[PDB]
Amino acid sequence: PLCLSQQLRMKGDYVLGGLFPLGEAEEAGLRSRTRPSSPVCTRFSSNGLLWALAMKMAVEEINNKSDLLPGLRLGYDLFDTCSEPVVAMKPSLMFLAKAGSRDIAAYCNYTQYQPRVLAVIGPHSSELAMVTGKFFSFFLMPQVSYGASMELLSARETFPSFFRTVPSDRVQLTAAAELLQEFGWNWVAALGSDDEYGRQGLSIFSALAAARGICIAHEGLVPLPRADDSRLGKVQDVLHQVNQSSVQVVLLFASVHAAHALFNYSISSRLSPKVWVASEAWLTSDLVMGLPGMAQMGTVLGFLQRGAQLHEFPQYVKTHLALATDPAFCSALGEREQGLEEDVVGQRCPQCDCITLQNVSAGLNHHQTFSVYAAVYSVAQALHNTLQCNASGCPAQDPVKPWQLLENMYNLTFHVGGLPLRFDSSGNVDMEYDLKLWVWQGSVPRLHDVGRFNGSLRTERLKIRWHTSDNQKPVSRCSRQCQEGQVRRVKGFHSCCYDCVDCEAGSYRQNPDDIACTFCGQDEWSPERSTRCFRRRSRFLAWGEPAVLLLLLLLSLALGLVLAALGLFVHHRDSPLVQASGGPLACFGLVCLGLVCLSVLLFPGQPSPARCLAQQPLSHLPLTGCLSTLFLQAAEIFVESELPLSWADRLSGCLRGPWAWLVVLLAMLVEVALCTWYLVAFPPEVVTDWHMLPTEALVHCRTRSWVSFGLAHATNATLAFLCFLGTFLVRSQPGCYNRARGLTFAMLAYFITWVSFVPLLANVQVVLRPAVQMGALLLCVLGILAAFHLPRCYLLMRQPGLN
Amino acid sequence: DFYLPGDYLLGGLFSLHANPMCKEYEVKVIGYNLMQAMRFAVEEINNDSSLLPGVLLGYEIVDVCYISNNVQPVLYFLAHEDNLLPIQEDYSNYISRVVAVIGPDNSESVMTVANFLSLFLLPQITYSAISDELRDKVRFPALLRTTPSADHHIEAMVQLMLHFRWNWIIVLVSSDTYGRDNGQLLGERVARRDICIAFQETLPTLQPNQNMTSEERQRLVTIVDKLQQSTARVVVVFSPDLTLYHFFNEVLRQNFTGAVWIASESWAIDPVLHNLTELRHLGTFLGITIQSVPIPGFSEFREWGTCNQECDNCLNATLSFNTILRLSGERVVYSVYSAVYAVAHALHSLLGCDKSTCTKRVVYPWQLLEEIWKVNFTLLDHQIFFDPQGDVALHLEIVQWQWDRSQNPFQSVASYYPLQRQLKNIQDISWHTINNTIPMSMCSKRCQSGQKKKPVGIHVCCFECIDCLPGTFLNHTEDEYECQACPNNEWSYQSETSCFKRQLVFLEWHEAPTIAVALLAALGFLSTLAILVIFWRHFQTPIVRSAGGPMCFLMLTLLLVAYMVVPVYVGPPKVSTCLCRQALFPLCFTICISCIAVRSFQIVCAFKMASRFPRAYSYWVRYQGPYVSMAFITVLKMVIVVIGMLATGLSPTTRTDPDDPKITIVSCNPNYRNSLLFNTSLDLLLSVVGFSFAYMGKELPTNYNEAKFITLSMTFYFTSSVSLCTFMSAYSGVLVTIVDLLVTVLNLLAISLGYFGPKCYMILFYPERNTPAYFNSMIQG
Repeated sequence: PLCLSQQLRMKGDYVLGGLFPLGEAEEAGLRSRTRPSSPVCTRFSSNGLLWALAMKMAVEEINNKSDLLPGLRLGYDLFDTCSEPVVAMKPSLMFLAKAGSRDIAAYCNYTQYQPRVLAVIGPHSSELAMVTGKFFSFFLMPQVSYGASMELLSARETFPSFFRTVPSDRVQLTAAAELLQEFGWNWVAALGSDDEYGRQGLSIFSALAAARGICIAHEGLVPLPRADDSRLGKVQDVLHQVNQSSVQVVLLFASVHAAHALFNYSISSRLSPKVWVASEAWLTSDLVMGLPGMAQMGTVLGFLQRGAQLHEFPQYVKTHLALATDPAFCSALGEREQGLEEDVVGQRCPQCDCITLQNVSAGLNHHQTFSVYAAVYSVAQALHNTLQCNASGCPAQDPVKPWQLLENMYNLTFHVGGLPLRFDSSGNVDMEYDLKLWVWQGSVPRLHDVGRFNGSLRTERLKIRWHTSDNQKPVSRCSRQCQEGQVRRVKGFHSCCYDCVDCEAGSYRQNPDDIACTFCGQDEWSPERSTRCFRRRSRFLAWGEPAVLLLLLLLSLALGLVLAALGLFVHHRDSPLVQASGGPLACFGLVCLGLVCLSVLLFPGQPSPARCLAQQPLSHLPLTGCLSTLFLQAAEIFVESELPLSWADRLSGCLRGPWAWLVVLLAMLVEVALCTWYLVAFPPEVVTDWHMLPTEALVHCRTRSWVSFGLAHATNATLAFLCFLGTFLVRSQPGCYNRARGLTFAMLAYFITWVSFVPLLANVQVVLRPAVQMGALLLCVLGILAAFHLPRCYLLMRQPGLN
Repeated sequence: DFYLPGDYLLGGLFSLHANPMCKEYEVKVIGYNLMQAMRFAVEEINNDSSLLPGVLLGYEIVDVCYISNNVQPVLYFLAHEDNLLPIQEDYSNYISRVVAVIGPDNSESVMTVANFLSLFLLPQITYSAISDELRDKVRFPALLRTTPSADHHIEAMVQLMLHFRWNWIIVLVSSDTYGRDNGQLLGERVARRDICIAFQETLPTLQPNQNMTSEERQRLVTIVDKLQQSTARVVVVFSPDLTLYHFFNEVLRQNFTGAVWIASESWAIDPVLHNLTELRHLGTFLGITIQSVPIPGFSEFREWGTCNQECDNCLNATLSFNTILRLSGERVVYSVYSAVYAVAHALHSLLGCDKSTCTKRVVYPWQLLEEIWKVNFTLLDHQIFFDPQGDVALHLEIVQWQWDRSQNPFQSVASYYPLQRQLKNIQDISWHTINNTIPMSMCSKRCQSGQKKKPVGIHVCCFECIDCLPGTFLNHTEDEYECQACPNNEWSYQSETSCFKRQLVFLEWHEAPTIAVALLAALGFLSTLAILVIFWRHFQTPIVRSAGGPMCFLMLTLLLVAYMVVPVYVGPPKVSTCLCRQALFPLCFTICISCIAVRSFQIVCAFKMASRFPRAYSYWVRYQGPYVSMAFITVLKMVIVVIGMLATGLSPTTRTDPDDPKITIVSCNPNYRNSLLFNTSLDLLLSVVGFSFAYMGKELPTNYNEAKFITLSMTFYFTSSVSLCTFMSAYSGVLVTIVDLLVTVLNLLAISLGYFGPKCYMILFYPERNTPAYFNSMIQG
């Protein structure tokens, strides 16, 4: 049976203390507490015994060493913690009982107290760290922990005797926050283990987010794998938030198990890859390195502790185990340690000690051993200084009390394996870190250095692959101090940062603070990103519109030609040809052209609803009268063309006099009648639309139905068509220009114009709709003269000349 | 005031001061109040004879000093009278000087003491600690508790929040473990209960003795300005009152009027904060405390006048705040009093006393733990029994903070039953609203009917309201989150979460325009029938025959079809009537126009063009060149019809009428406009070519007069086609089909009563033109 428990104590002169997990308490006693007895920890652990052997190596080194603690040897009180305060507190109470006794007094003062150990090599588990440190603080016994990292343990008002190595979670969290700051990663969602480790780290990182500037997005926790299994569901929700927050960087301060569950689910759910700012609890553990498919989950990168490994340790461990096999040395040390506390140590059984060298020869190069080793040297040096010892001996006047160390352990400088470590006021040494990546090449994530951390980061982004494409660094930024114009929706778990949205067209912002693009009335005009509503300008059928000006010029031309023709008609009254072209009925027609000018001229300018009512009907009126004159002429010509003889004579007699003017005035009456009718049915009115175009308010003569106007025009148009049928059939006069053909060009062109501009009018835009309408009448009336009266003038100013 | 001898003592750990010597710390009235509560409990237990005849109980209190003096108390406990505590593996044989300790109030100090006590398995009833860790028993076997956990407090808080409909909250939690733990608990409680935190941010600690350090000053300025910027006006705060004093001072200086501050136990009820009496201007303050039947005779006990075991001026502060304590009616005193009574009942059952005489058996601590884990007894009409996780069913209670000094500084609003996990009996609660209403606190106003809600920000509470467009209706019935389309005839408009209906419109027989055109077509068909009857009646004449002879009837015969088709235009535009109107009506129209066109073609040719190509036209007439030509025209139209069918959809389209959705034009074809243009452009071309040829041959024959009829027909059809074009270009939404029927009749009459009718007109008016000799002379000339 391997000789271990016998070696788990030594006499020395100023005995140290150890609180290590040389075992693992079975998961029954912890739940079954009905009798006051600590659970046994038969189950063996490897790293715990490695740490105990490291403490032993350090103590043997200092004892063997001459210049450090000359003449004074240090012992042990190796006691198990079993990673459980219930079973780890009895050894702690033992450490502070009395010199060579088993009773711990409760005197108000601790100055007169003389405990058994001089210091404690604090536990690993940080729950144990807190419980045992609370116990030790009052008695002021220097407790140096080798694995504790929770930041509260540095609170030197309730833990004044904690002197842990392995810097706290604070330092790695500051490194992570600094990395985010220098990589421009304001918008970060930080997760955490449900256990106290994760929550503590998350609180520290919230403080660091406030300080450095990065704005937290989602501050949740990832439940540990538990029998409830609702944990898994909860994870999804937490994971879902990471998807929803749109974050390419996530801080995972989870323990190894929590991160394992998180990443297993992330693979199983096909979660979008993102940067995973890791922690020392999972950044290298194989339980998260083995998961299939993990390589496709963004870049895992995190800060890992840097510190010389305790070399020449494997040889010592192998030699010590082998010598523990040797009966002679075991019996010798048993005889040396007789009747003393060599048995009360943990795992004191035979079998509890009977193991195989392979039972522990796995994590032989474990980074924690150094910490344990360092711890001993610390107290060694501390003791070496509190006795005021020097090279080659020292007076050692009186047994130094632990509070003497407490006084003379802060700001201590000790060299461990050539590393000059030094505690600070908070009691935690400051060791540097290195940014380990998780670069994948063959599904075996290799971790490599990017930059170091001496309290200030020294990264170099070039090395990180950054997954994605073209090794582009994932940008996860938050709109902070953004353009004032946009509306600002506050987001983030804290009020930090906000989303800025460009306002829409037609909606303005009352004040910068408000969080809505207010919508104002159509009277104003608001473009994109305008916190104000801008008044428009009126748009109408102004007299000054270029098209309106052209139409006015055309109306002036029409008036001129009408006046010329009617002057020729007032003069050439006796000439039979002028009369045969229509007589004073054609005088009515020419003045009707002038009057249709006087009628159509109401469109341009500022339109009034009354103008819309009274304009178009009186517009059709004079043109209707003149075209009725045209119809008289055409029907008379048609009747002449026909050959009934008696009917032709009767119609000529009837139509020469009374019927001509009677029909003219009847056409006038019909025009005004249908005008009143449509005005009752669909009277157009002036209306304003502000949404038709953004920057202007379109005030124009809206029409209830252009069909009504079409029919009002179609009255005279149908008269035109009737005369067109009457006149078109006429064959050219033998050896003379035909009279019917003048009327034929006239009405045929009139249709070609109005039948044509009704669709052109419909197609064109609303405000120019009256504009081209102007032209219609102009062109329309022009047509008549360009195809009815032009030959009449031609003759009149050439009739005397020809003969 | 700190000790009493006895047989079985009861250790106590009351926190007397806050913020070895510990009377230098700020005195806490509540500490001495709770001390006196436990003193009253033990005194009443000893006075009684039923509870424990004889077997005198004993007590002893050692100040814990909040967090400072925790270890020394317990170590003095569980130690022999000489103050030596041996270390043993098995403690079942240890006689601890105190059977069970009470007092640890702060959760952290409670854990600190409970670790050692679990070592010795000493019963420990914590009278006010709240953290949910103590619920766990693997960590703390002996940590019984007589105040509900923090989870119950948070559930009461969230149920109050729901009852007043505040889904938009803010959380402020101090930096200490208490604040972070309570904040996480509230976050997990509300993430599931429809309530979304506006933002949870940490509140830095500010001790009353602290000099309000700068960094903290601007940090708190940030806190308060973020608070008032936001829209959530229910601010739940988890922090010790010590920091709340400074926080409330600074925020009050900051003009943050509208706010409903929810308080946690830690400071839900406390004389220090109540005495400020200047918070009426910050709104309403709510908190949660624990309610129980008042101790019948404890105030009279109150008014009566180891390291740091004693206190200096606790009684002076208690006398100063006695008015508040009596009016406020301290209730944690019931917690500790019931804890002492539960320990007494456990000691009573364990001793197995027969209600008259007790056997003073030497009692071990763990034995009392086992016996106390199941006590089940009445106490002032409140049942005391511990659940398997170490907690009692003690009614919580919502406390409204009433400033008025009249009476009852703390007001009971809502009562929360833990066994039922429900908060009810919410009495009337006055607020800071000017109308005594329920203050609003919501992220976004609920969208009115007809608009979808699309989320804004990470939180699922609030959204932008958007009136989902016409044809889409807010599907609040199934999914209120996203609006859904409303297909088929159902049609919605802006807003209007309920759709409307679309009515398909086709050509009927009732519309006045429809009736008028139908009468017009009936008159035309009667005229056609009369023309046919006269033509058949006078086939002997060369006017009837030269129009086509028997073949002329065919035109008329085919003409009949169009009139028969005229109503076929009316009726549903289903596949059947559609195919009819698309296949045969064009057949008639085309043959009718083209036969007359060919008639004119050959008349003018025999007049003018035939002389140009005599041999060619003769060989053409050999097989009836004219009949050949319009036969080819019939063939070409058949080609057009089949091609249009191949490249065009027979089935109708219910195209929405732009005037209004309720009317939807059932057009017989998806693009019957351009399809009709493609079908009728050939008709227009043939008609215009025939008119041009007639105009070339305008020398109309005396008895044939072909021009005087054909030219009329062709010109008037050309004008009609242009009129149809103009009407389309205007595109009068409704009535397109009826006007199209008008036009179909229009060109039908064009041909019929523009060519054939005059033949009968001249036949009946005068028969001389029908004279064969005159006809032959006219042909020659």
